[PDB]
Amino acid sequence: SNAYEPQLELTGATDYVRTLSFIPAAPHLVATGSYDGLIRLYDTRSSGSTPI
Amino acid sequence: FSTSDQYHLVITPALILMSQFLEQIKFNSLKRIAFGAVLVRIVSQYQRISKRYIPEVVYFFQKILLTFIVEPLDFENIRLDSYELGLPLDVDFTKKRSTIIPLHTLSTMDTEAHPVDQCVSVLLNVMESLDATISTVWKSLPAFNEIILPIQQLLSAYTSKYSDFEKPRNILNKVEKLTKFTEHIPLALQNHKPVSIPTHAPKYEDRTRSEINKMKAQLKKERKFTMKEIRKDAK
Amino acid sequence: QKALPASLVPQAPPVLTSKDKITKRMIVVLAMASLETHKISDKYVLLNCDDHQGLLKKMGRDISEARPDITHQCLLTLLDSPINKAGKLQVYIQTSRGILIEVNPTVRIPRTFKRFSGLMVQLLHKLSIRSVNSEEKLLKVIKNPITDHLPTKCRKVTLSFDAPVIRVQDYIEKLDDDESICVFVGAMARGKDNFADEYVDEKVGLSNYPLSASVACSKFCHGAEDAWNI
Amino acid sequence: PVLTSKDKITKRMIVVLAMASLETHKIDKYVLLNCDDHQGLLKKMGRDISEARPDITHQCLLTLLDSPINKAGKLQVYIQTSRGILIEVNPTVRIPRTFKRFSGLMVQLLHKLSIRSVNSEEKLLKVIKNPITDHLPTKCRKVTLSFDAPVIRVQDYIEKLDDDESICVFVGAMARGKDNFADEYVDEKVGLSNYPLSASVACSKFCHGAEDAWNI
Amino acid sequence: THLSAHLVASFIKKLARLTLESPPSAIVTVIPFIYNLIRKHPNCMIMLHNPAFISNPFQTPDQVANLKTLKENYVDPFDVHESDPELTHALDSSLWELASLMEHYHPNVATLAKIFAQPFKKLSYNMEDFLDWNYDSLLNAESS
Amino acid sequence: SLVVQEFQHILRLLNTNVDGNIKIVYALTTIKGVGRRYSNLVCKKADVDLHKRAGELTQEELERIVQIMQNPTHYKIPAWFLNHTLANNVESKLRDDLERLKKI
Amino acid sequence: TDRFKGDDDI
Repeated sequence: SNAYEPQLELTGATDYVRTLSFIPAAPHLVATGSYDGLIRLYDTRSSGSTPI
Repeated sequence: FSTSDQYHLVITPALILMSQFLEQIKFNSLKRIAFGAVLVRIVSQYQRISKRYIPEVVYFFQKILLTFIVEPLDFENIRLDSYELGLPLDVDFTKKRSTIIPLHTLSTMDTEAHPVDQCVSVLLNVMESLDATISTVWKSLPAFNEIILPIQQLLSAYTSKYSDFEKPRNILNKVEKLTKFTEHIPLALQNHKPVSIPTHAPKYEDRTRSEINKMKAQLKKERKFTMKEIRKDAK
Repeated sequence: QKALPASLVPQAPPVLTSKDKITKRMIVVLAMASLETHKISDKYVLLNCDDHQGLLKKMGRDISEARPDITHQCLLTLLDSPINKAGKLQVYIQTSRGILIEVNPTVRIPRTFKRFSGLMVQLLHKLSIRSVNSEEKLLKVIKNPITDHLPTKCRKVTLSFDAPVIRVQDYIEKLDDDESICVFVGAMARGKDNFADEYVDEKVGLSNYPLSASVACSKFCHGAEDAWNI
Repeated sequence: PVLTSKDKITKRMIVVLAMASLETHKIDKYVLLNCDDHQGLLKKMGRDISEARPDITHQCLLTLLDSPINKAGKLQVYIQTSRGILIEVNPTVRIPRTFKRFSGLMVQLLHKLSIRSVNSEEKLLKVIKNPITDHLPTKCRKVTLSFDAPVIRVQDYIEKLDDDESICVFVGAMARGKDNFADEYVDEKVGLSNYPLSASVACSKFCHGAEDAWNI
Repeated sequence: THLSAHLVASFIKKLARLTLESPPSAIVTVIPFIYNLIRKHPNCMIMLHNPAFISNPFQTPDQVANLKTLKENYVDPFDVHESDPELTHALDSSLWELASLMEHYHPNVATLAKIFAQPFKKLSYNMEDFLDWNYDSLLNAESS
Repeated sequence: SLVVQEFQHILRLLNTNVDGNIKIVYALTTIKGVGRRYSNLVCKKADVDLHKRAGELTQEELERIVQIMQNPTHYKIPAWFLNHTLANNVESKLRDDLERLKKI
Repeated sequence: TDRFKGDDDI
């Protein structure tokens, strides 16, 4: 609906984020696979600047 | 001639010719070692007058120092030419030894009767030339740290091997005060003037086509007027 | 901790015209300017105060009133200011008679006044003046009113002497993040400061002393550049 | 108080219009060298047509004199013309707002070598001789506004100025020409924006920086 | 298309040190290569310049002093010993080697590092056009 | 972990510069004069994909297409693929005749 | 391109 600004940015990775996946049961938890390994797990109802 | 200019019609071909001489030749003889030392001297004079940088000269310093004290785990990245000529712990390091003393044809004709006095002579000649070129160029170049790092490691190898020379020690303290003085801030090359908005100029104040249009206007006006007058008279 | 943009080449910011109504900007409306065109007889010519006063008196108007030189120098300092280079203001001349004139921020004004007067008569009769590259109209006569041609979320203020003085950087930084600013600058030679009272929100002043209009525009513009970090 | 060259103590601002084109001729009366008014005249003289710009000089004087720091009385204007003649202007002058009356006033100044008003108590335009340091104050910081120089914030610069150190700025009023006119006098050079400016907006930017620095 | 910016960083830095100690024909062949890699992966412009160290006039002496503390406490973290190009911290170090090759002596080399000094205009160079350059060829070209 | 492919900007063809980021048939229509069905027939005579942009279609098939488009008679191309005095006299005449009537 | 020079002539 509000396609002008990212509703929630998500940083804290290192290099070339190219994969991500939501999780079925938790509708707020995003896993994000970077390119240096180090799969991050964020919770969106938190700050979201840092991975959980 | 004048070497300090950017481009020269005969010096820059001479520069790249002594560059090829500085690089491509093989180091099997003290004759060619002294040939390289005096080539180092002449390019050092060229840059006394011109003040630029030569990576072939810094690689040359690396090559000459390691081919003198080859006598292998510390620097295997150099691919030397002669392994036999090394100077063992027999140096006299006396101050009254033979200096650089360039007598060119005489030295190059009696080089193959090579004494350790002449080996230490050409060594100290390269040492003084390296000190002068460092002091005029290397401290001013920005990459100075990683430029001088292999030279500094070879010098520390010299000191740990011998611990009797003095000019290496003084060059160590000089490059030490240089690396303590310099700040080594990373690059800022890509930062530009923001361009302005473009500007434009306004505009203010065919004869055959003009005459055609004027005659068409004349024909229209007089034809319409004559028709109106005809119809007035007829009514 | 923050990546670079992929493109770091410098590119020209887009010219702000009256078609676009979103981007935050500054608008200067040189109001009550004196640009009348007369016909002498074989030729038309713009009214100037100094040179032609017997026939100005034959009209019966004021030689004190008919002065376009101050609008000329206002236009010079405005379109030479750095914020015009950054592409963040545009100007409108509101003639005393009632014309609206939109001036694009890209135009290069001739600086000698006879060339400027020829430009002005060609504009006020032909209604449009195109660039020498001829793909765009720089000086466009447009239709009243200025509220019909302004940005939607704007603030309209007058430059009056009797209003309490404020600091222009303070006012501009007090403005919102997309609330543009439009300053009404009295381009009269000498007169009252109450012509745009149905247009504006409030009046402001910039010094305890009166100013030339070019100096007032320069003060407001440099405060704006200081605020928006140019 | 009205500032003059005789006082060389109080904190003040001095502007120098370098190489400002103020040239005259007699055709059968006098005339100023206007770039647009005559071109075959300049081609007869051999002088370059795109140099004589008293209009730019007039713009600079108008903006500077109507600036509020001039009304507060904290500056003085010196014009070093292209031919090597120094012109002194006091902060009590109401310059003509028309280029024609400005032209007549300049040519009458050049042919009278002095200008005094009908009040006649003290002069307004003084023709005096190079160099300029004889009439500069004592503790003068000398800067030239050049484009190739690094950019500065005028607020930080006037803050970093000393307590009683007067400030002198040099702007070139020529159309085309390099900024090496006054290196023999000047201490340093600064720039004002990443965009090339003009004379009027340069002196206006500097006078507004000085105004906000000294809280006028 | 599956290469890490750390990988391109490691190869750029190693080739930079080889330029620091390299003959000039190798320089001619290698600096269009660094241009092409930075063109492909535009994220190495941080090592070509870290703009966190650029000081604006329009900011507080607080941030100026922060910049001063960062400038004094900065230390180059690059490792040349490590074989692993994903573990060499080559993404936090600049090209002072290429600043020196900007201050090379040869004129064509000086221009081909002014191409680094200038903004990144174009995208390809035809390294097979910049590749065939030897001493004899450049001598004949300079003589002709 | 590498993959590898099998690009060029605006190209010139017979005193006419043609772009790259659009399809081939519209490229041949921006070639000055010739038509859409002619471009279709040239492309499907070259036997290429009709959806590819001009950055593709490597130089051998490019010169093939240029040769076909320059020498159409060798490729059976059908022919539907190519591409004040009296005013002054009458003014004077009618004027002086009706002038004479106006006088009489 | 143009920067503080006035304009051309005919």
